[PDB]
Amino acid sequence: MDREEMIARFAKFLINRLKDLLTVTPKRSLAIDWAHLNSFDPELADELLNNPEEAIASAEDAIQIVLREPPLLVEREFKVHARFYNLPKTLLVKELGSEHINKLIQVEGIITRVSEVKPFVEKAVFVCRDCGNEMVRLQRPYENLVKPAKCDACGSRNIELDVDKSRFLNFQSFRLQDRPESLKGGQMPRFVDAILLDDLVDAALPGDRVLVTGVLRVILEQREKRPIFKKILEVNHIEQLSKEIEELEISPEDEQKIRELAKRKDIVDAIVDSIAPAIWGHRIVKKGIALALFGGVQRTLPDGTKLRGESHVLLVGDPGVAKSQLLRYVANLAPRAIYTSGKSSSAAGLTAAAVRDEFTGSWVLEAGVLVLADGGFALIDEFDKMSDRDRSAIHEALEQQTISISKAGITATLNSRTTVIAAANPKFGRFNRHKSLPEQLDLPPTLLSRFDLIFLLLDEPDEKVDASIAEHILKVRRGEAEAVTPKIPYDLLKKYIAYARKNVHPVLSREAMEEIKRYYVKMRKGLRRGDEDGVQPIPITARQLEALIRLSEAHARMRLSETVTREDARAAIEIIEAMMKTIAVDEEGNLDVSILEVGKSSKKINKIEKPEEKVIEAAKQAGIGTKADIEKLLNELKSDGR
Amino acid sequence: MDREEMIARFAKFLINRLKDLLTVTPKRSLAIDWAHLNSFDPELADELLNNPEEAIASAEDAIQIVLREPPLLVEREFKVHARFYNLPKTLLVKELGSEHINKLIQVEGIITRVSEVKPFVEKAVFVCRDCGNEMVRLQRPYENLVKPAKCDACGSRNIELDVDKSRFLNFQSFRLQDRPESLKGGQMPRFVDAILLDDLVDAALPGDRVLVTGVLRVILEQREKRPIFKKILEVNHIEQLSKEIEELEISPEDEQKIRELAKRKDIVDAIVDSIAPAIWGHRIVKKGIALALFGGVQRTLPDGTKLRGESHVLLVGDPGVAKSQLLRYVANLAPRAIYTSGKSSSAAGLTAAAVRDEFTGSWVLEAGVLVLADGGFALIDEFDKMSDRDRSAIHEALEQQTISISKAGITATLNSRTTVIAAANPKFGRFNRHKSLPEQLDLPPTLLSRFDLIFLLLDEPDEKVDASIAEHILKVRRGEAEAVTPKIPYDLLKKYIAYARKNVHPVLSREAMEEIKRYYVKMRKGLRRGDEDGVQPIPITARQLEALIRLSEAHARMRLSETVTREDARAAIEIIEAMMKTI
Ligand SMILES: Nc1ncnc2c1ncn2[C@@H]1O[C@H](COP(=O)(O)OP(=O)(O)O)[C@@H](O)[C@H]1O
Ligand SMILES: Nc1ncnc2c1ncn2[C@@H]1O[C@H](COP(=O)(O)OP(=O)(O)O)[C@@H](O)[C@H]1O
Ligand SMILES: [Mg+2]
Repeated sequence: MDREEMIARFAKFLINRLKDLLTVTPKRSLAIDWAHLNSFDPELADELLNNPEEAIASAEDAIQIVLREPPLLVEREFKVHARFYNLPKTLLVKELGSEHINKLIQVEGIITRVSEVKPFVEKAVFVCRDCGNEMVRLQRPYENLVKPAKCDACGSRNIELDVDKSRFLNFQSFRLQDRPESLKGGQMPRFVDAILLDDLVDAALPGDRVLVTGVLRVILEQREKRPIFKKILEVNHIEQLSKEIEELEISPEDEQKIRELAKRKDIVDAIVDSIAPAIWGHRIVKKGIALALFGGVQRTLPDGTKLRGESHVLLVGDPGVAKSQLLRYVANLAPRAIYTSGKSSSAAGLTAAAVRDEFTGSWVLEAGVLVLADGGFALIDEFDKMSDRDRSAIHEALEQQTISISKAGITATLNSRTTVIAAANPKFGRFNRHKSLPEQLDLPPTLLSRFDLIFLLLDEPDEKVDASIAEHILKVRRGEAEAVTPKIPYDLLKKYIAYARKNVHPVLSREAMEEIKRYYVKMRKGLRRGDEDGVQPIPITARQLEALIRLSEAHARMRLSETVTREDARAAIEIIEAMMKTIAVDEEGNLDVSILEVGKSSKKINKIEKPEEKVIEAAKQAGIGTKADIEKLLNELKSDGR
Repeated sequence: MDREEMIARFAKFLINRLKDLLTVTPKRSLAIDWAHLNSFDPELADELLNNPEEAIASAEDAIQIVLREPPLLVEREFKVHARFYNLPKTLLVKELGSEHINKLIQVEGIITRVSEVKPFVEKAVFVCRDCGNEMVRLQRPYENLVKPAKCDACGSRNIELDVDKSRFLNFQSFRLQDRPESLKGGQMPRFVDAILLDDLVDAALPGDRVLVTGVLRVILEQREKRPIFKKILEVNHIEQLSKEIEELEISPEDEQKIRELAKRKDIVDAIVDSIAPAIWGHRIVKKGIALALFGGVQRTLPDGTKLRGESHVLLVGDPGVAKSQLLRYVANLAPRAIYTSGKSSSAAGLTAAAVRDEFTGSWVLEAGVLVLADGGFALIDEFDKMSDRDRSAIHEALEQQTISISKAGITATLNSRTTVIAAANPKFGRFNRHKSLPEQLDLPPTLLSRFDLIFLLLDEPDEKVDASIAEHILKVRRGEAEAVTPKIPYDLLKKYIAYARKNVHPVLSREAMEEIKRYYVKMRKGLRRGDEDGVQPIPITARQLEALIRLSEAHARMRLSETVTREDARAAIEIIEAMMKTI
């Protein structure tokens, strides 16, 4: 409708926006604002949403005249795509339906899958020797194979493709899903597959918050029915979502009561009691999860490296200790949390992997729970039952917070900046106190060196602790008030965590620096003298020193304090000392578990032990171990071939 | 268009290049300069980028007349290829898009895969059993064998292949990637598949930075999948990258600043402090890494050998000593250094591998970090974790700087001129001083001799160094600048290594040769008798002194000195004597 008139209307609104483009020649696009066009010509901006097919084409040719007419006109009239980044309304992937088809929409979400840089032909010239050479059957990259039945010029059927005169363009297809931060309330990860064109290809990675704004197109992929079978959003402009929309927002009236709650006494005790009030006990585990929620400060050094600011927690224990429930109450309490299980229900269930799509068979990089939850939390239940592919990449995603996959024709790196509050189960049914943790845990020994807090939620029969948990469960089932309700409401506490992780950034103080120093040197020489003439036990490692500073800064952020008070660094010591008992202390002495084992004894005996009817007796009178211990030693040696 | 006019245009410009053609009679491809054609006719030269199919066809056909009509002509119309070794814009691999298909492009980069010689057909004359065998079809090397449905002469379908009259020509396919050293900031390992014709077959090997100038084709037609979405690149001329473009830039003002840093005092200690300022301690270890950065000179002796200048260093330490950190700060600081781990998911994470390609199932030789970083450094953490093929292949890459791989029909000999900065981890938990290193390290004993320096890092529970490293670690996290500001800027010190290795070439002096001959005989002959006869322990030795010559010349190159003075040799003793101290 009035295409020639729209060109004059677009040229009228077109000039400071085209003025800078007139200066920068290599810029192959033009970012146009809809609200700006709405102010100049509201009727013209209304035609953008109504008929986007005739509006984008007429605007491109119009601004071309606004380009050649003034000075600094480029020699070659490069394609000027009209990119309308802003729109009056912002839609949702769940809210998106068949009504917005062929309408200029602006849907927000997160990209989960993405294809390679697949070239596609724009002007499909078919080579017909008989006649009809330069004829073009304009095909879209998502559309199926186009082929004419007969040449209209000469009636010949010798049809073939002329890829020598064909002008090929770039094309990429991604999958836009609901954001797990706020749109997860619907509990439906709906997806709308979209396409990307020149200056849009390779503009966003999977697991990233983007605000795409394009035309909702359709494709008749199936011939079983005349109506469309699948809709594909033809993205006109892509843009990453702003910080305010992709993060939790707090009302100004709540900003006062959040600061008021920080000034309230025993704020640390109130938050601990407010985390999972149904489960009894585990106050050390509750405070450890609280320190993981109020994660430490994440700083970047000018040398290029970036200091870690997350505290991963692992909950190992026997079945029946409500270790899976603890991953539920925090799943809804945390601002950005993706509750999932260790089971590899998908190819990219835990870590992002590459899988061939069902549409064209091309490998697409699908994100995982450790990618969609970037800058948030990911509570992984049953962490001991994982696939071999996921077990190999979590070693890098937990420390470096990056997932570099370079297989299946997809090479890139993601940002796995997530706090993995996981919970694993022992492979022997119940955890034994006479064996180390990796001995009964399916996780690799190197993987345990990544978690800053590893609590042992063991089951121990005691008349005092069992009578309290028995009466507590009865109060929960009876509907008691103070047995289920938290001291701080979940709605306010969810904003309290987001307020601390965004505004309050504590810094180390001289008082806390002396406490962190005195604690680290105190653990040294704790058990090294014990295993002399061999591998001396290292009670604490510099890795754990960085974890101690993260927990000390975590307690200061939980109190909404801009500095690490000496009392805050002391609180992290108690939590570390409590975990010491669980592992690396109060068990096979210090250094227990460590990277693999204490070594104080096991490793020590390994070097002494290092047609075999003579070697079994030789180990007998040697006195290195009893006949039962030296028996089990060679079973593990035969496991590795020794 | 105007193909007849283009032939007259090319023949008009067609001078000195043809003068070279008469000199070398077997010249199947004559090289033509672009600036000579651009100055002759910019409109004619512009037609080469728009449609090179008709441009290169009319260019060779026009000079074919110049091959016959002028005197000294060839007896027949000898096939000549219009080779072009220059273009106005040199594009990049990541910058190359689908908008350059069917256009003459000039893209630079490195090669990682190279196939063998495949005698594919150029024009397959399909013989029909009944009649009509006269028909032909221009078979392409990148495309598979095509098959027409029926014959036009008699309409018969009894078609068969005729390998007698078919002209089979040489064909090779290679994979050209981005630069791993120059474009490390781009972080894009993208590649474009390319084919090599008769003149360019076996031209380069994987790990060779070349500057190809060809036409971006397209393989959109595929029998397996019609929406193949694949674009290939036919190359017209290949040429290795020049040092002006394939290395870091050093301006004359910058070269002055680098010379000014040499006039600055105590840079022999400031360089050690600047390398990885976040991690505390390791004065001798950090100085050893600096000693490896300014590697020794490489001189080809008249006897056929060459003095190795790649001073390999190994950092065997315990977990928690931040060894990996040291491999990170130096990787970005070094001019040519790519970070990689021991375990790798690719085909060749190391020197070389052999596996059939995914396109046609042909065996292609793959490349790794020890060849992509030739002329530089390669830092590999988890060096102890490596496959059986890795352990045997590196020994030739480290010591002899060569990669001899002839399996799977890929006859090739790569040159791995790399200075490796490795860091192994003993399998028996924490490293125990009581038992030796080879008992705790899976590395072969001869591999340890390849590393000139071996630092035994450790984390001792000494409250003295603990309180010092705890106060230092707190300073790094607190944001203190002193902990994260090097004595020499990272960008300035990166140019300091390139200017030192390229220009400064220290030569042996009497003062250094006497100290290197004194310190050798007071220690080698001192413990030569060894103990209890049998296999006597060998401290310093010929190979040790060799490495020791690298250590003395590295100190002179570190301070931008052409003469290795005795104190530069004395500084070499302080580092090598610590090696027997720590080990
Ligand atoms: N401290 C506790 N307070 C209340 N219930 C508990 C507590 N510890 C364990 N339980 C009980 O354990 C049962 C199973 O919990 P669950 O989360 O399935 O543990 P797991 O998954 O390890 O088996 C629940 O019915 C819960 O009531
Ligand atoms: N001299 C030092 N200065 C600062 N940090 C150190 C030092 N030595 C060890 N560290 C600690 O070691 C940790 C990194 O060690 P890492 O390289 O991961 O060892 P590994 O490779 O065996 O796992 C860092 O968190 C750092 O705090
Ligand atoms: Mg490491």
